[PDB]
Amino acid sequence: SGFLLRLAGPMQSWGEHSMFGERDTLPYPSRSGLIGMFAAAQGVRRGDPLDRYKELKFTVRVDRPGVRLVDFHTIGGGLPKERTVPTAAGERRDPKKATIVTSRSYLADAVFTVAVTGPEADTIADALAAPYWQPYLGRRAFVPDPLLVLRRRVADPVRELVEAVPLPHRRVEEDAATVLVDLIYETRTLTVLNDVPLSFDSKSRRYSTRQIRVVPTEVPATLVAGPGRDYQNKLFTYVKQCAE
RNA sequence: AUGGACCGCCAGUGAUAAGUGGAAUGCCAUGUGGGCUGUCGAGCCCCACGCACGUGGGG
Repeated sequence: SGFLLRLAGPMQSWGEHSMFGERDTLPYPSRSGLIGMFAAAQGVRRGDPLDRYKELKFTVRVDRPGVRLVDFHTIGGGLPKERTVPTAAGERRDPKKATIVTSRSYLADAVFTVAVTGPEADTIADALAAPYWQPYLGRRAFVPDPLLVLRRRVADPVRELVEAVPLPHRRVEEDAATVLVDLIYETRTLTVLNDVPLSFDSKSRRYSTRQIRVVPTEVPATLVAGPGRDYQNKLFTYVKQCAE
């Protein structure tokens, strides 16, 4: 069981440890984010129990790391002296000091191939194919890849990440095989981070620590696509035999 | 419905005033394009007259 989401598109930003103006993202997706996306695809309002999404497994193969960019983001500026974002007491600020400036970072031009393995994976897949809310990647303004769900049904999808999945073009030496690609499994762990989601309600966001271990694996060089227009093509023909 | 949902960095601006590329210069000295030559029967149809050899009219 399981399916292979294809995390790609113009921009991605999985945030963490940022409860102020300055927002930051991780160099790889976080289960809280994509579990929020499945939850958004199944129609569970914030505050509902998320126990159903427990018992899931997410190994993610990073195709390209992508470069980090900072997004400057001012909110409430230029508006007249009687329209901004109120204060808790209700007394607005002076228009010269009214707007609030947040500089939210984001990860750009990267593509990940996650491998979901869970008991509810089939309904999750069928929910992503038709959701009850626009599914996004990190934040609402980021639009996901069209091929959000690369392969809908595969037994042992991890083996599919280790072999027979298209990769974007990169420098490959002559008649060289064994090109390394990093994938994260969850001793010899890399880091601990607040990912497991316990509650999404806006009144009390509650998360917990989760282990992460990045293993650099080797893949045969027969997956690297060509210079341009070849990668998207090869992945289309790859998603073509999904019916078969 | 994802440390996310809502969300503008942004309202003003001459790059400006001045300027010869200029004075000098044979592309030249040499060449057959040549031998050879008479311009003297399948066509598609109609009609008319016919000595069944043909003759003329309209397409």
